[PDB]
Amino acid sequence: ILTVLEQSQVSPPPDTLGDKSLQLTFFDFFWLRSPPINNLFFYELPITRSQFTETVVPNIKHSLSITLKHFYPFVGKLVVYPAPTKKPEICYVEGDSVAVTFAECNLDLNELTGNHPRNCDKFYDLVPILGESTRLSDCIKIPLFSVQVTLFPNQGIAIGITNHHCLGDASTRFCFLKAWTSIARSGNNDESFLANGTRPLYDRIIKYPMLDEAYLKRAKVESFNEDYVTQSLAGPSDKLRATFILTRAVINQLKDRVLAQLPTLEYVSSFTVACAYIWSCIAKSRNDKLQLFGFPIDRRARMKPPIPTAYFGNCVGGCAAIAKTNLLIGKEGFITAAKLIGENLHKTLTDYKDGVLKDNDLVSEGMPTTMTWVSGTPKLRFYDMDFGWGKPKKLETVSIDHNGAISINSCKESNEDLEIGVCISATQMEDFVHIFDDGL
Repeated sequence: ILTVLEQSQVSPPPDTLGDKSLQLTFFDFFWLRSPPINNLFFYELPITRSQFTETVVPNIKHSLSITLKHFYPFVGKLVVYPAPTKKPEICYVEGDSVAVTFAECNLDLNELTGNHPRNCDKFYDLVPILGESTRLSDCIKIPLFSVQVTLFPNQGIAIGITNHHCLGDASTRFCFLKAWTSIARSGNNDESFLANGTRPLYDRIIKYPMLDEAYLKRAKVESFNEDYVTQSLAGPSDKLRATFILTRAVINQLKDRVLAQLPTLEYVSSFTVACAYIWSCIAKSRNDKLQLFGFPIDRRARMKPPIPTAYFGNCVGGCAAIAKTNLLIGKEGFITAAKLIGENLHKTLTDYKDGVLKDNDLVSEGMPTTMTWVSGTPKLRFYDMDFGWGKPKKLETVSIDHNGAISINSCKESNEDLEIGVCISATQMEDFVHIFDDGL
């Protein structure tokens, strides 16, 4: 359904990069045991098999190769040592390559790029496995980045990108993809990138070794080698994937509702209101007991002192809210959700300002019967990633299927609209669609 056309390995150009390391911080160590991240970029273009083979295949290989010489960790590996004392790091060694799979899919592309419920498992063989680990005497090596480029004959192309979270955050991914696409768009040339582009900063400017040591202990690095197993998504499943739109106009209406009912709520944004609304739908859909809802925060600009945008690696925080489900249901529920999110976010941002870096409580206070964590930052415009065929028709974060997660991104006919991706069982999707639509 699924035909593998080529299994390739792509390296930086000959004689450009030597052996290189990148040292990691607690921001990176926090992700040691995370599952891989899987992202899809769908493009519409009337491409034949012969054309795909003739120009697309060599173009992908060539442009990625060039990009890799500026982004060495993308072709490196995560190396974790059993010694409690030798810290994990990213190592690139000459000879290291990125696995790039070229494939062909016989599904109708129009059945995948829509926003209505589609089987979550139809997407798994569009995203590459992270890749097998290398086990040596002194250490384990884990691939950080893999790619699949899938032809939909006469219809278009899906680019599947799988990465390890230790490689970097959304911002790092964004920086890489800007460079790669620029290099691609401009005919496999890094001239325009070197002149006008944003280059990664590898300077190790986050220096908190006591935090480093504490985060590693938490992520149990001593048993990592023995514990670590691959975590690829595989069907079959009854779950359905859908995309929900919150337009600028609807967001502003919801926001006015919040500001009018809660005139002294200290934090209200498009994003908190969107979260509030979807949180409320999830509460009505589950009809459970107690819920947690949270999302990541890019901390670069809130660090003391601030961290340049171009900083390579993770610099992410998070904010969470917990409420009884009964309090989150209905028109009033959305208001309560917005209140709680806004208060917790205000507190979290206040903490960062004061320089606070850190942050089984639930066994005591109460176990949530639903936990939801947002994958995504609407601020980063992945919808503009153009390899030369134009902007993507559809983005999907496929790794939300693994756990309590939804995706939130900007749209991209409009950067002020929001797209929310959900993968849930078929029984719940029916009601969820009505809940989301009717509440608007």
